[PDB]
Amino acid sequence: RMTNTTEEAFDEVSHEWQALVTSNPFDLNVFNYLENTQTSNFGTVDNPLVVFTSETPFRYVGCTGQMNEDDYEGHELLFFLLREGSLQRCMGCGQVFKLVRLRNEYSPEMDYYLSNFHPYEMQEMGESDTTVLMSPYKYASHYEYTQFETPSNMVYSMVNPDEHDRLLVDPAYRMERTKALEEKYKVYTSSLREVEKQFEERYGRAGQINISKVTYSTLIDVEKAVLKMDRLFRKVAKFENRAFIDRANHSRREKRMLERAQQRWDSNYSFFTGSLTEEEQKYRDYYETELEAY
Amino acid sequence: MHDTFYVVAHFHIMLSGAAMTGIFSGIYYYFNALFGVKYSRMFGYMHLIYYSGGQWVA
Amino acid sequence: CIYQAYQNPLRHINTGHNPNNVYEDIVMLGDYPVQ
Amino acid sequence: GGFANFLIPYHVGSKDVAYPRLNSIGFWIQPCGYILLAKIGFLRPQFWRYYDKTSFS
Amino acid sequence: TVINSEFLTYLKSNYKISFSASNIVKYLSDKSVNNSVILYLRKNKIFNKSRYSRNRQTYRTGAYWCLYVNIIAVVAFYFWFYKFTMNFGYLWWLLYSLILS
Amino acid sequence: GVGSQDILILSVVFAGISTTISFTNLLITRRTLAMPGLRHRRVLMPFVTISIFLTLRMLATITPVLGAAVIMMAFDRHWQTTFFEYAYGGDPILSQHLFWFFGHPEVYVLIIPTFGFINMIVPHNNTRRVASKHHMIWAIYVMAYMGYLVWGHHMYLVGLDHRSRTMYSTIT
Amino acid sequence: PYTKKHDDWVFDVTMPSQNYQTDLTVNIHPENKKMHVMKQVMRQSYWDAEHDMAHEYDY
Amino acid sequence: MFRWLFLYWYNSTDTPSAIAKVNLWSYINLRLFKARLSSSIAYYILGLNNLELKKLKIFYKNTYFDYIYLKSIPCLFLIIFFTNLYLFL
Amino acid sequence: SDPNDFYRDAYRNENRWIDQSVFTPKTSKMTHYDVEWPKELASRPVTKKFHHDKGYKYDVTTPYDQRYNYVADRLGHPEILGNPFERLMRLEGDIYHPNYLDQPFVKVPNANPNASLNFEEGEVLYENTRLLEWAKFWNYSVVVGYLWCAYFVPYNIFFKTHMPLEHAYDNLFFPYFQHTHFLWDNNALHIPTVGGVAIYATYIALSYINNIWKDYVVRAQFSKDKELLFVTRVSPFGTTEEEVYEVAHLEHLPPSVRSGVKDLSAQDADGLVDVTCMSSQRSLVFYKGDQYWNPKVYNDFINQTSNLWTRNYTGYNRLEVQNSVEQVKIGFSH
Amino acid sequence: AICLFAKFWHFVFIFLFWVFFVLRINELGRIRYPLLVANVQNFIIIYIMSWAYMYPWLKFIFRKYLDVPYYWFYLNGRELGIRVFFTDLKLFFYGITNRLFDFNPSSIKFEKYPFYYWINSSQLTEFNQYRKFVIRDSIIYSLNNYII
Amino acid sequence: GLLLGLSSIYYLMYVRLLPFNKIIFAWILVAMFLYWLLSGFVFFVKKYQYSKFTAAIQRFWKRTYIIFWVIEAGTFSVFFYLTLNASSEPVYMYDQIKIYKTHLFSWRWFLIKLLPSVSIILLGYYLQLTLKWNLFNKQNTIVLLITL
Amino acid sequence: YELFVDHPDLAQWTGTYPKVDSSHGFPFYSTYEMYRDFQENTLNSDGSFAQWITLVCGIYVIHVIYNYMIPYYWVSTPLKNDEFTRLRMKDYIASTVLEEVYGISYAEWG
Amino acid sequence: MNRFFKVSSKYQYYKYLEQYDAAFLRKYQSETHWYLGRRGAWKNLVIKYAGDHISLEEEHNVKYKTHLSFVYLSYRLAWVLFAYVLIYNHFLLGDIGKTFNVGEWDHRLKPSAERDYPTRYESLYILDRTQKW
Amino acid sequence: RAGPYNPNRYKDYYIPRTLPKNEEIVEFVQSQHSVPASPIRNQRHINPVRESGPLPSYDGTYTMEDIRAVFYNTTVGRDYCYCQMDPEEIMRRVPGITRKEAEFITKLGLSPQEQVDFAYIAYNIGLDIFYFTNQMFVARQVVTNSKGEKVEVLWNAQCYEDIAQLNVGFAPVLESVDYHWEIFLWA
Ligand SMILES: [Cu+2]
Ligand SMILES: [Mg+2]
Ligand SMILES: [Zn+2]
Ligand SMILES: [Zn+2]
Repeated sequence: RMTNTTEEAFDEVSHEWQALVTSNPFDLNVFNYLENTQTSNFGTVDNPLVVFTSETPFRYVGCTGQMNEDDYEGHELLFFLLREGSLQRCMGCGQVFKLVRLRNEYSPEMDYYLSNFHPYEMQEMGESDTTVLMSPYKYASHYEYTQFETPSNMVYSMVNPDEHDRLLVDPAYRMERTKALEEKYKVYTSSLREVEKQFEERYGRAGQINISKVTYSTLIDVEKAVLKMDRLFRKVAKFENRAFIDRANHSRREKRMLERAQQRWDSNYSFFTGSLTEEEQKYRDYYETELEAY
Repeated sequence: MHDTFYVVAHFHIMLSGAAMTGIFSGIYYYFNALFGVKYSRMFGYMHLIYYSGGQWVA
Repeated sequence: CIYQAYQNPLRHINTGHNPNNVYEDIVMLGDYPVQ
Repeated sequence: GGFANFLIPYHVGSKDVAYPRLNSIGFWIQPCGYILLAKIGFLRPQFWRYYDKTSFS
Repeated sequence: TVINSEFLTYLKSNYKISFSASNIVKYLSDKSVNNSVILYLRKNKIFNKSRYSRNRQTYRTGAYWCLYVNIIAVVAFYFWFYKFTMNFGYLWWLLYSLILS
Repeated sequence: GVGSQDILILSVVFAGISTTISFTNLLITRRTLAMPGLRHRRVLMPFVTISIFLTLRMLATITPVLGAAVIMMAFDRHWQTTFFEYAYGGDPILSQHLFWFFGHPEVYVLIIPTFGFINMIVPHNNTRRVASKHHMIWAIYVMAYMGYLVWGHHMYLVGLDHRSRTMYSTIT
Repeated sequence: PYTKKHDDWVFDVTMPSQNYQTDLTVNIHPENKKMHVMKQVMRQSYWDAEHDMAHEYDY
Repeated sequence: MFRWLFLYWYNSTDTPSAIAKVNLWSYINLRLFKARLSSSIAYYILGLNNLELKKLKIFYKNTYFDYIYLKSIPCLFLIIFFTNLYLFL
Repeated sequence: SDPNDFYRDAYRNENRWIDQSVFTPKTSKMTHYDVEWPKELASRPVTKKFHHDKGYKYDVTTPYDQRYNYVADRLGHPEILGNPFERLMRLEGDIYHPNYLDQPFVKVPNANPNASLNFEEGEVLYENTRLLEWAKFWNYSVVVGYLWCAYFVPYNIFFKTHMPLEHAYDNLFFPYFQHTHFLWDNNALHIPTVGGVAIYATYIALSYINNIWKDYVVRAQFSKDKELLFVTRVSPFGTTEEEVYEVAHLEHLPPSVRSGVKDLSAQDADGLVDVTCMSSQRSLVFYKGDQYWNPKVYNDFINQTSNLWTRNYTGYNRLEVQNSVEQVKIGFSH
Repeated sequence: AICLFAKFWHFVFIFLFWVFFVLRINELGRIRYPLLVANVQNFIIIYIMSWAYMYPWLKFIFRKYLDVPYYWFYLNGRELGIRVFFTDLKLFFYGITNRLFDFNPSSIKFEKYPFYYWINSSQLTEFNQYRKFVIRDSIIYSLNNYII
Repeated sequence: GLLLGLSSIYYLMYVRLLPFNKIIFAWILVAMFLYWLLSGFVFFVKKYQYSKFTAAIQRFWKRTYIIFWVIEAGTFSVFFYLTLNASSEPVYMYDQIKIYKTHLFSWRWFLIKLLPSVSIILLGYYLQLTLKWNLFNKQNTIVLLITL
Repeated sequence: YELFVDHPDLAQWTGTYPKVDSSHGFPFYSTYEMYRDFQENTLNSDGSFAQWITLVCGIYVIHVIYNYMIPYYWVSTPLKNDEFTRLRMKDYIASTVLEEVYGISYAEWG
Repeated sequence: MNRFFKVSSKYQYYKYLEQYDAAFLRKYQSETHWYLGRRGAWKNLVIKYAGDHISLEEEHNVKYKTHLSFVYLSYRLAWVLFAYVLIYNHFLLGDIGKTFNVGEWDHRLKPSAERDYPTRYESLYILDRTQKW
Repeated sequence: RAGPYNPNRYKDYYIPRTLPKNEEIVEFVQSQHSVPASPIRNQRHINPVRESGPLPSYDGTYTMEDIRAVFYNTTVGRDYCYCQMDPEEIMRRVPGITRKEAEFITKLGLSPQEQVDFAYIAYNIGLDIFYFTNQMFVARQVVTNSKGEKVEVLWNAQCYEDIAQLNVGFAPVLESVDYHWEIFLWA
């Protein structure tokens, strides 16, 4: 349901994905939902109401005064065309609003107003599996439901446009870049782990876990069961995909398995003690040399 | 008086008078943005005079 | 675009999209890019 | 047509209309009804005039 | 990954951790990192400053469809309700213009 | 006879289609394309625009009924379904009631925008706040809601049940 | 967009530009204003179609 | 992962500018999945030296149905007694 | 973690003058972004012919001869050159617009086969002739069924009787009557609608049958160098259609759901195995059986298609997880 | 009939949408989840429109419930809604149990005689049939004479 | 397809003895309208093919579909409302048969008649679940069956 | 507060104003515009006149509903037992609405 | 860890597959990247570039755009018809008989209509049709 | 007419063209945990001050009662009022007002009470009484924030909820001459 951006996003999907992945203010300002914007404080001389605009000289704005609990609006709706450059005080409200010209960069100035924009919603992003839930009781409540799963193993990296073209036409360059990015991600993860260890050493743990002994025992058992089930599933998958994984000795293994099962399922019933089953016995017979080591 | 000249007058004065007068008012109220030039005072006054009188006269 | 070449032919596969008298398709009517 | 198209972009503060193609379609389509409803008084299935001796033709 | 003790000591002497790392990746594990896919995204100049995409400025197809609907409606209504068909012969100049076009 | 009646019916059908198109184009923007601050507080918008939205909703209400009535009238005119013949079940009162259900709301929606235009014109000329903006908006909405119950007012002489006539007169 | 300033604070027509606030020997006579040049209103702009035809042209 | 939004913005080492230093942004650091409120009542009062965030939690909502059955006995008995009295009277 | 206490030490009204001090951190220098990024930006070429209203001074044109020449694929793409019929039709396609072909940063792939490629044929790897007969039978059956159930029955049922079918009156509670075709649709919009529907349905049926039958492999022959395998599949008209595939393109891989391996068609001994030519994202469905394949070359074809179906698809065991990936050595060279 | 004609037109529109989607998908070679969901929704809407002939079936229960006057008006004075629901649940359970594990009424019947079910009025029928059923009885007798 | 369509058109024209000039005019107008609608849809598809699929675009398309369905369903709702409280003659003497004219169609054939639409819906659901795991060529059979 | 923290959209549909205490200085994670129309068009709010007129009309409508249609839907076919009595009861239930008769009590005024 | 064994083709560009783990390739050419794995996306870039320009709004299919002859004929016919309709409805409503012709078609079951005559060739022939049922 | 131009046909450098070194990444991560990060914007008022300056005193140079005497004497004639007052008196009325400003105030044409009120307002709010009221900025003001910076605020023109009626201009004029076809050209 999440689009494969490396093959799809060109300009608009590119901007939307970049916003959803990096939260750049202008990028966020590119895709802010028209339904609601983060509410800021009243515009003072020392604390101007910061109205951001993505590198646009002017922007229309209305002045409603100081909103009250009794009435959603404080003053009459007076609209003004605020221009970039200096603070403007709506006279009826005395409201000092300051225009901010957002430039596409990664400067600390952008980090200054990073909290002034509500995060973009991930519900509407990506492909949907249902047109619209035609329930009048859920008309304006819940977003569209999906039948497929959304992968969460994605790590996105920006690319220079022309360079991206070079990735699209040169598979070898794509492979080399992917390997380098994986190495960089591994290095960053190791650095984060080291930083966390150093912070713990210099500060100590935030506290102890407020958990019950029964829950702790259940968690330990669950971890053990997860490991056992993973091992069993791995063995089952290895047995099932025997033909394609190895092809040379596949004939010998298949013949040995058939011969062994012939004298185990015919002319003799098989009493199985423990969790060993017929499939498990056949798998052990197939890769007999494999299990002899580990 | 059902279905008579009284009903005809009621309908006309409610529609031809009020609605068209308000339409003309909004036209004059937003003459600049729609046309780009200032209105003509004398002819506009003449229109507002003759149109308002004609509705009552009819 | 009569007597004034506003459009460029090299970027247009089918010249003649607008009524004009100063244009002619690079791909001639008897032309055929072959392999 | 006039008031909504002129003001909704300004008063509601929205970029163009919700369906600009539909707005243009309606703007270009009103003339058909305008003409049709205005020709009924002069056009009738009984085309011949009262003095037109339709018997000859 | 593997990190050398000499580099670790040099970094510790050069930088002392005074704040924690807010990145969620700090909580990641090595197997989870090994189960990750790298993605690419072209970065270029931005032109459409709206949540919706940029739209064209002309629909000649829409205009023509509206005109054709109007003409068809007029003709059909004349031929059905008034049972009349247009005598296109009178407008000889208009017919000549249409033919020449 | 065949002629002006059929032509008018077809024109009414076309007008209904065009009105549906216009209403969709208008209402879709107000629900979706509203600015960051004008999402729900309709009191902020100008009176003319508020009247426009309310009349658009009102038109979206009665347009399907008008279209169905026109279709039924056309079927009676051209297929003889006896949808108005008192002989075998039909009744002209049904057609009159349908037309009136389209009738009074049409005039009410038509006269609504002019009030908003006058209210917008007056405030700028006098450089003063409106008298009661919320009260006027609520009154316009209530008048629109009430217009859907004055159907029998224009057909008082049709001879409906005395209870229906009394209810219609009281609502009027 | 237009960016030409054409009007500013103008005095010395009916109110002298000098400072005679506390000048008992000076009296201002607003009825004796000297004639000035009539400033006609800004005539509506005429489109330079050619350039506009180039500005609105589409390739 | 944060509980008080202020602390979330206290000293952020994972700013996008910082993220620009490596150009590798995993989906695990999505802002919409970063922090959320605790859905409990929270009032900021004027403390003796600085504002203090008092936490009002009206009713705990982990009740086992048995407890619901524990309290319902008196009301049911009163209802039965009232019905029997109104029948006898 | 007493949050109130944190606030009592976090936002003090005294330090307001220094509270909102946006400071560029004095972090460690990164040569990639602090050195290389500036100089590369500093070397930006400039031009003096920017579009007056729309251009930019740094908007320099990229030479096509400087664009990365296509080396990704060793086979031509005639879609770039189009088809003469289209030229004869003067059709406006998106793969023949020269501007759309004028890629600014890259060089378009060659529309003709690469000069290195030799078009000589080699030896047949697999063959299945009766597949043509089976496909012809299936297509003929489909066509005959469509004609019968769609035309022959409708022709008689609508134009050769006056009594409707029992299916016509089972749902309607109306008095019985007869039907005739001479008093219906006087303004005959139904005629053009029926004609268009029939034409489009026949075209869609033909195209869908061709697409369905176009994935199987009917005849195969590896080239002399086995680089370009020439394969004849089923054509839309029931004939054969010849194409070529690059050796590196084909592969056989585990399905995306590892649990679906047991439910795979190739799991059977007489099944089907799909070779996926990744270059064109095409599929050749060979019959997984020994009789159809040629003994001489099969192993090589097996060695050329089995690359991803390794132990990694099953995972790493306890003793194997230690060697899952290449170790990253950092800091041992400073 | 008008409703059915409208349903036919809507079905035509939905079929045209489906055909256009199929043609575009064949042209493209890769399916779009939005297009698939839209086609599924259109098909669902058509299926919902399909069950329209059941107006008499829907009219029965609603008109039966609409005929009841107020209980406090004292015309019948019986209000047994929930009582009917519960008692009928129990009775239906008992009836299903009887139909499952008890003696089942036989359904075998004669199937090869001409007009064997055409029974005329007689002393075994009390002759209390429809007042105009004499013609039917005479026709049945004549047909029995023919088939004898 | 062209042969069959042309033959059908010619046969219908010959059967109806249609006037060629008026028929051609009507056909040209209808073709123009249909071609314009199809061209608009194709243009939208081509524009949305790449670098146009925003969440706003998806929401707008879903809203447009929903609005079209709601607008379509409106007239049928009015027709059903008129049909439920349908008019008739006086039941006292004029129209006595209305008490017995329930016109209730037995559901015993409704399920058998309606089964094809349910089968199509089920096939559509299966295809929607299968698209994430299947290939374009592998899913063609479902499309063909749905079309048939 | 719990509902608003959980599903803000529903809160907007409920017209509940943002209950999150924004005194911390950091803007809230999800702000929204309130739709107080339900809280306004009520007999205890600015829509007091509108709601009162609506309630009066509904009471007038409810009287028509309870005394004109449902009884007409009760008896439909000729009856053997007291058909005249049932019809008289049905008609008198509707033909004696006070609004049609109450004038005569104060008649000298007119 | 499973490493790629060998490559047998001639173009050395294919040798890039010899330095990547199979899973990596499966990561970069299958599952999510199956539709784009080991394929030079010339068509994707071409389609995006074509979609970016302001091309002719008239299109026929996803492969090819609308027919120029059809577009020109439709536009000319629409303009001429609109002009004729406007002129007639605004100026030529005085003597409709002079400006309008009477003609219509009747149901094939019904007898031929008296006004069901061929347009523009009335002074030469008379038409009749046999009914059917 | 300039020929067609494709902004996507030119290369742009919005990101570095090379990947960083592993040691450099490690050093950057180590440094990132060693120095405090720059704060994000907080919309909490630190120490609010009276925006229109100190409130009028009960008694003093200009009590609020004098202001209460202004609303009843408000008038807008068709000509300027030659009732110019002695600037020193205005300077006496408003301690801290620049004499020339009074000379500018006395040349405004308002009655002496209104002139004194305007002078007091300008002295309290620091309004620049020499800036012309134009379409771009209706008024200009100078202030000194809590950060101590001398900042300028351009009080711009507004509209009565009718943006279409608002004269959107970019010149210091009063006429509405420009008619931009696109209300939001940048969407
Ligand atoms: Cu009325
Ligand atoms: Mg009347
Ligand atoms: Zn204000
Ligand atoms: Zn919901």
